[PDB]
Amino acid sequence: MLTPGNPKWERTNLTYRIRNYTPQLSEAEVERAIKDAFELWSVASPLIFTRISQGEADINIAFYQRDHGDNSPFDGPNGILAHAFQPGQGIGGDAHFDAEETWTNTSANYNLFLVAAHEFGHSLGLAHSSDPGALMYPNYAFRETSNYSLPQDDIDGIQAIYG
Ligand SMILES: [Ca+2]
Ligand SMILES: [Ca+2]
Ligand SMILES: [Zn+2]
Ligand SMILES: [Zn+2]
Repeated sequence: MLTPGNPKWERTNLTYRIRNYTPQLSEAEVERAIKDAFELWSVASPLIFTRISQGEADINIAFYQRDHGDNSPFDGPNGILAHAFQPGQGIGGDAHFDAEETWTNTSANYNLFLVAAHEFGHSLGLAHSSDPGALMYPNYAFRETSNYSLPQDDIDGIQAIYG
């Protein structure tokens, strides 16, 4: 499902920056979750993601609580977990995570890798899917992560935008 107006990135080598972290995972564990979330999309498209440690990146990633400057506030534990902006300059592409969640790398609610993988779909121009097996389904569901691969519906979706 592709977003109304089909916003898409014009370049396929995009940068990202992790602006801050969550105390419930090590910094390394957050960096891995994020790296692997991008790689899912990279191996199904021509997109190549490059991390930068400082300065201005295409996709900023941050953990924030409640009001955090973009007029879409987070809501405390549970409920909304994260959100992401469609491709564009500035805030476009960026992905925010609710700092008040329990973030994990386990089956326990909420696996950061899974949530980030979903948000980056939005960052790249995908909408929600109605397929309950799709990563882009609106509601979180745990799936095994140790050798995770994009569900077929999400491959279909990114290929429709980027080939
Ligand atoms: Ca951006
Ligand atoms: Ca929340
Ligand atoms: Zn936000
Ligand atoms: Zn979503």
